[PDB]
Amino acid sequence: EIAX
Amino acid sequence: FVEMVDNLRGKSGQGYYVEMTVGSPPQTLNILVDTGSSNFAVGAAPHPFLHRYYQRQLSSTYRDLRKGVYVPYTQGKWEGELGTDLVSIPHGPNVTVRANIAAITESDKFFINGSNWEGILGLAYAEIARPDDSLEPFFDSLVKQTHVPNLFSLQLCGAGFPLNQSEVLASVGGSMIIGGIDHSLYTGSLWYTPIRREWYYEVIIVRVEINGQDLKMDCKEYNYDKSIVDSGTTNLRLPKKVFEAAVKSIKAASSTEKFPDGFWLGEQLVCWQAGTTPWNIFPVISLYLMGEVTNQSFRITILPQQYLRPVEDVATSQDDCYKFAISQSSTGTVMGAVIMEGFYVVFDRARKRIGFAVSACHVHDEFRTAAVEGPFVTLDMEDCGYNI
Repeated sequence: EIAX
Repeated sequence: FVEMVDNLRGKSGQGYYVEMTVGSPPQTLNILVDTGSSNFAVGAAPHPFLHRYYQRQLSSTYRDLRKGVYVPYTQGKWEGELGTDLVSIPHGPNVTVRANIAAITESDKFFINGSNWEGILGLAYAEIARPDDSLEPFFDSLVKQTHVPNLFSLQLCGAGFPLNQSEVLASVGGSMIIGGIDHSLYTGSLWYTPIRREWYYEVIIVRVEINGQDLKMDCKEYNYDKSIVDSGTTNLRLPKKVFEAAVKSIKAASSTEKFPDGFWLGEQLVCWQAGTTPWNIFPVISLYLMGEVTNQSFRITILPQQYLRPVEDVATSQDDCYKFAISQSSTGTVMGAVIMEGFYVVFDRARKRIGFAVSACHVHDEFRTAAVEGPFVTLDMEDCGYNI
């Protein structure tokens, strides 16, 4: 995923 | 504006990046577009996962602030050295500006393999910048130093099936328009909801329905403690009470089939003989967002194709495989990429509102359409926003  | 169409590339899994050049002469780099952070930052040093990095030594103009910074993301983290250098977007508007940049030296879990993006752009507001507001986030710079209008609009297009990093280079996912709206991008009429506070692109969600069923939770519940629109985040993240609510509701609709309760967390993917995937079981979720008028609101609807995400073969056989794109959160709701893939989303910073419209590049289910619809009546909307 990307979590920003 | 056509100049800017299709600049973006990427997928929900690894983020969408845009091409920028930094320093003088200019060094090409690919940067992640993040509306979840306000900090512009790049790799200035060799890393296993990095093809290229920022060498200040070459920039004639690289200027140094003699400061150090550390950045926190729910997933990655990095600390770096603050500096300023000239910056440009080739596929953006025709201007160059001097903006703060952080050269990342140490990182944890920030960089992603084959992401193909060596930098991050946080387009959020100042308040959340690091170390403190003082440091000006890039877009503000752009606006300040130029005649660029103070808005940008994002269309994020998402693949049908898993895309290779090499494939992604060939592949294109999105267009980011700067100081603009390009109408070709979208269809129908934009619907706008206010930005509650200029830090994250925070928003209030007033109603939620799945397949027409209203959770009938307390509206505060949705926004606990906040609902923010983030292209940073791959997955739609819901506060625990809310998340559990959907999951039960979703499972029911899909009950017919067996998914390891592990899947629902989203750890492990589920595979179907190619082309047999039964969407139909899956619900469509409508999120209702604050109107820009008294007692008004509108909703946007998500097809599962939206929150169920394709991932590549676990075995050397092809069965379309997918992962669950909805994640529990303890930081409030996040409308991540999967949500934003459906629609042409406009961040009207100037008018301090964010507007949603159906993306031209919207994925197909013969029988159902993602759409944005208005107007609706909701009462005591504000009560929905959260306060300690």
